[PDB]
Amino acid sequence: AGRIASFLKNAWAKEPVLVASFAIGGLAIILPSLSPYTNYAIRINRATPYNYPVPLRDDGNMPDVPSHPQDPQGPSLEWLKNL
Amino acid sequence: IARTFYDGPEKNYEKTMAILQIEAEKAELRLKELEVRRLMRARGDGPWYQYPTIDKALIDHSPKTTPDN
Ligand SMILES: CCCCCCCCCCCCCCCCC[C@@H](O)O[C@H](CO[C@H](O)CCCCCCCCCCCCCCC)COP(=O)(O)OCC[N+](C)(C)C
Ligand SMILES: CCCCCCCC/C=C\CCCCCCCC(=O)O[C@H](COC(=O)CCCCCCC/C=C/CCCCCCCC)COP(=O)(O)OCCN
Repeated sequence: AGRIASFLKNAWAKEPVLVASFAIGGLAIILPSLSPYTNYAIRINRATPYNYPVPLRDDGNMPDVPSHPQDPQGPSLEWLKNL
Repeated sequence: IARTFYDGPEKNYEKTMAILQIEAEKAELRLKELEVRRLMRARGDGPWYQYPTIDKALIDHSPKTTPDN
């Protein structure tokens, strides 16, 4: 507790560049795992339609697939507009 | 001497018969195995000499961004 205190004191006095570098690196490593928005970034990446959405052949047993884009079934991007 | 140190001729006789049967079976088995190896290496239909091909489980059967694969 007091060993590391004087150690960080001497480091801030002699090598502030290395101190700032290790602080920034450690923050970059640990902060992304505590964030509620990392999942938002994954979802944003998943919602980007790079290729054509190929339709499915209706067999009468697909209650949760839309038959027109403006039908209520399927994924919604409403969460994204309010983001 | 014959009573104390040796046996009758039938023992050696029939032991020889057993030995001969074992050896002749081993000989025909060796020849048959050579023939089976020749056929399995030439035809590739046997369990032996199976050379790997590509696992069909690696193929991706999903729509491929263009209709003609
Ligand atoms: C009567 C007087 C005039 C005639 C003399 C006759 C001469 C005969 C004596 C010579 C001895 C023969 C030489 C031994 C060779 C035989 C070895 C072997 O074949 O014998 C085994 C049998 O073992 C015998 O005991 C042989 C042992 C002989 C060892 C000789 C050692 C002598 C050294 C002398 C030391 C004396 C004291 C020293 C003082 C310092 C057989 O094994 P086994 O699994 O049964 O086979 C199955 C047969 N069955 C079914 C009948 C049982
Ligand atoms: C977990 C984070 C990892 C990712 C971030 C880091 C990425 C890049 C930064 C690291 C680059 C490599 C650093 C190499 C270290 C070299 C050490 C060294 O030998 O240099 C010392 C100088 O540095 C030292 O004193 C040795 C180490 C002392 C401590 C240095 C920093 C250690 C960590 C400090 C901060 C701890 C974490 C941050 C907390 C901030 C407070 C909230 C000697 O200086 P000279 O150039 O030889 O001088 C010649 C003339 N006399």
